[PDB]
Amino acid sequence: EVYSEKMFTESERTYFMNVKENRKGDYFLNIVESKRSPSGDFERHSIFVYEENMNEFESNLLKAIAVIKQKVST
Amino acid sequence: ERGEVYSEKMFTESERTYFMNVKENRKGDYFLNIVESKRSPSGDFERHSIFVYEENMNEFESNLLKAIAVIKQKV
Ligand SMILES: [Mg+2]
Ligand SMILES: [Mg+2]
Repeated sequence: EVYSEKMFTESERTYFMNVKENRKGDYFLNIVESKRSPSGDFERHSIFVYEENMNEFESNLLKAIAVIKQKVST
Repeated sequence: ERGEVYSEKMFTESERTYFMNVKENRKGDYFLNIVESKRSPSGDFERHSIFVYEENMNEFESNLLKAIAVIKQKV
C-alpha cells in the first residue's frame, strides 16, 4: 500500500481509499465500502482501477457526482 | 428509466468495465452507484458495486480526489 485513508461516516458504512503499487511498478486505486451488519459481521464491496484508466475514471466519477451536488444545492 | 437519473458506461482495454450511476430513492434523494464488472479468465463476469448517499457525497468526492492526486503525482 502506498496510501490508505479510512473515511468513517455516522452510519455503519465505512469507505477505504487505497493506492497500491503492483509488480510491474504500476499504481492502482482501490475503493472499498465496508458495512457492519447487526451481528457484527462486515459486508465489503471492493472496486479496482488501473493507473492507465485513472483520468477517464476520475472524469466519469466527477460527472456523476456533479449531478448529485447540483440536485442537493438545487 | 424511472429511478435512474444518470448512467454511463466506461470500457477499458482491460477485463474491467465500469458503470457510474445516479439513482433516486422513494423520498427523492439522489445516490451514487459505482460498478466494476470484471471478466474472469474463464468467461464469467464478477460484479462489484459501491453505494454513496447524499449526506456523504462531498466528503466522498474530496477523499476520492485526494487518493487520485496521489497517483497523479506518482506517475
Ligand atoms: Mg460509523
Ligand atoms: Mg475491455
